[PDB]
Amino acid sequence: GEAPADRLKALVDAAVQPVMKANDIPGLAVAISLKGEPHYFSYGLASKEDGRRVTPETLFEIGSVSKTFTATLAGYALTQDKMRLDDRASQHWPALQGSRFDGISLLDLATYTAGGLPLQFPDSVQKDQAQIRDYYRQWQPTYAPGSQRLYSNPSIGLFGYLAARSLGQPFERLMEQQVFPALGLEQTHLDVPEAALAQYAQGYGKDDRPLRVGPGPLDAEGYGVKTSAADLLRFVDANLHPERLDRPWAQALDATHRGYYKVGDMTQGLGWEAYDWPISLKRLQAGNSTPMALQPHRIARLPAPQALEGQRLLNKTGSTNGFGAYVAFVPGRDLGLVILANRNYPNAERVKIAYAILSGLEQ
Ligand SMILES: *[B@@]([O])(O[C][C][O])C1=[C]C(O[C])=[C][C]=[C]1
Ligand SMILES: [Cl-]
Repeated sequence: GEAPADRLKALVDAAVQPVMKANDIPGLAVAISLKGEPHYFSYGLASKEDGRRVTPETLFEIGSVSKTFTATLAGYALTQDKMRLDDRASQHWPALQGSRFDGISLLDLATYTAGGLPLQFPDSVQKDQAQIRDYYRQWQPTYAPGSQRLYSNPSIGLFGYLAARSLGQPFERLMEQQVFPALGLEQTHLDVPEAALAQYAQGYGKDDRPLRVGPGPLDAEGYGVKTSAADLLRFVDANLHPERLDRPWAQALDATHRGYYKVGDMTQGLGWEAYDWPISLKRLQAGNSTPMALQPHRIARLPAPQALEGQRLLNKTGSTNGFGAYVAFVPGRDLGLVILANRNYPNAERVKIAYAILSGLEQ
């Protein structure tokens, strides 16, 4: 019958439409993987000025959702024995020898517990090898490595950069030439080709100023991916079924499904952040709140790494000045969701859309 497709469209419309109006979002793409089949719902405008509509092939900036791609490359380096999570960071970059990175592990970098590396590189550090080198050489922890989580682009960005060094090639090259092709992603870019630029949505900020992300230190590792809802759902489907990939890449994906510690309701993996499922909307919003991004939290370390599978929701938010992304999946239900928008609108609102869709699918 037409009832299932009508019901899914009604459910997704009902979740999305009020949140778009309420947050003045110009364009938004949803992709859902349900019972092994993809479903796409596209809303509004990729560019207000030329009237280009959002489609499942429109490219959006996904911001820190990029960290899950970075984690997958590190997973590859790890499961290929080029590095280990307990290595000291300075083992992989001689410039860091003699610095405080002699006493910081790769796991600490990956999971934001190196001792207070900040949210962003300071404005004084430009996209320049020498400036980045000098920044890390001089940095000193605020508190003991392994004790407090402070969400940090320099932290996980260094993790990704060191993973690339361990493999003997630049990060960006490894992503384009190995990771994206291994995952079957042809609409996923760190540097959008000229021929694909017509697909790149405009981002919108205050007063609807146009905003596309500019160069920054370790931008590729931290926040550099542009992709379509269709490709990001393919990445979600790879996460739901790593066994469908060639074994080295299956192992790399599996490495991102391991939890190391908890903060509140959240279990931290490499890239992915996990919750028990079901959990309340308010709790999932709280785990994705501004204090979780901006404030340090003492960790509760697990006795051994924990498999992030079964009745769990794995997620990641991502933001740039002009864009707001959210991805969530439930391994034990073969369910995945992607929500990409061209405004940076509050995380709580992204989670509201997702939760309405997931709730509705449960009924
Ligand atoms: B990232 O998007 O995380 C925020 C949403 O959870 C992020 C992006 C940065 O620059 C664009 C810097 C830090 C984190
Ligand atoms: Cl940064």
